Amino acid sequence: QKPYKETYGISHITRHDMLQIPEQQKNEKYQVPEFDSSTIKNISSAKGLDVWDSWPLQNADGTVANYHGYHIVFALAGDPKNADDTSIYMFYQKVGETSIDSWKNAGRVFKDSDKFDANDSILKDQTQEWSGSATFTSDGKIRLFYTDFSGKHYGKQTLTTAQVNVSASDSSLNINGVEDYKSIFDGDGKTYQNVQQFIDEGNYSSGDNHTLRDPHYVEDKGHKYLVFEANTGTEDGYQGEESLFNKAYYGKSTSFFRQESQKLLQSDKKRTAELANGALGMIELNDDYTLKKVMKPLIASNTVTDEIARANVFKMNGKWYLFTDSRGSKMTIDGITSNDIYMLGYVSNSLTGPYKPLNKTGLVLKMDLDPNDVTFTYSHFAVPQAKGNNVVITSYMTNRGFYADKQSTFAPSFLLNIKGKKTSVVKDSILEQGQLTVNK
Repeated sequence: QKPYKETYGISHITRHDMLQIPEQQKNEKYQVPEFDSSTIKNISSAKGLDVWDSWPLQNADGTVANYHGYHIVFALAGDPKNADDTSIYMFYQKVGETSIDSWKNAGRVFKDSDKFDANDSILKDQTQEWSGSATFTSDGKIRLFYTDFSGKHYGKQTLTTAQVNVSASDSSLNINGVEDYKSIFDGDGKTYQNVQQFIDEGNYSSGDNHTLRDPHYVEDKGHKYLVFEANTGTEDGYQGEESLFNKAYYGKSTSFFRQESQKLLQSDKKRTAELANGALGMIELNDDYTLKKVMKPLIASNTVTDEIARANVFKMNGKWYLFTDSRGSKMTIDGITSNDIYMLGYVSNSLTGPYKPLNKTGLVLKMDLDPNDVTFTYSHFAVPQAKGNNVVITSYMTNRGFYADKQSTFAPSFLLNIKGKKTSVVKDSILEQGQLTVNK
């Protein structure tokens, strides 16, 4: 194949930038701080469940919502013995509280019968509930977005919404049920890969990794959007052999492209690279949360990786910040190892871009602890704050199903300082397990 250059009008996580990270990540400014294992507790209200990917009920701008005097956190949870047992639970605390012990368990958001009652063809085939976001509407409603995963249809993932009906009293929150429970998006083939395209490759035995998940709600000028993990489609730079010859995915220069592409083509990562077409996608929603417009991706990770997760975007002090998590074990970059796990980050003057890398390369957080380490954290997420130069990094701690006595739990939160196009972890800024705000 002849070399070409095509950006598809979107931004790109380039090979050149990623290659800088292994030396850069030695700087403590970009490192998840070490945590103290003897302070770490299980979520007492979750009663022997693993509790992993979690997200706060947020206002439209991403700040933490106050629901009738409570903060609310949605989280994936299930039986540590069963890797395919995943549903969304709703935890809550009185505003002002900070201890992990303050988190009460309202139980599952959904009943098993809800997917059938929804009169929704895709939803009735769901087997697991995976990650997303939740916004607190202007009329006082809890509006959930999440990923409908279908195990029996080759891992189809569908962006899905529901309103969660919750009664509030002085002592408790109670889930009464849901409504407006519906599929919104399952890809379109041209902009974002769909499940049929995954099946076309031979599904799981192909080595391809199909994603359409982790929907994150955000507004700008009263328009409603989801930004989500996806993969590219046929018209915005698809996976394939020809993709490795696109200079846009390399960056730097033609000299770098020639050197790096010939190495990649000669390596045991050629096939992985060819399949790698991760994207942070975007759609606009209507005022009833249905699909208005499929929009071009904010960024893609062709050749680098097929998996950029926990999409997140918000405005802070006049700039827009875009984040995603990614595992070193699924990347194709010399010097990035299987221990390495990142939060990457990008900045724009506008919500819809273009986005350039934070800290020159995209690196914001690095976490490289052994999977066996009790203090291992994952699914890092920046929670914006009402004011100031800090956001709060939440994550889950402890790998699923690893220890009988220590379940996946809320990690100790910490602070990340953001100014202009640079970030740094705030020295000794470790907060309580699962703490969402600086203010108390």
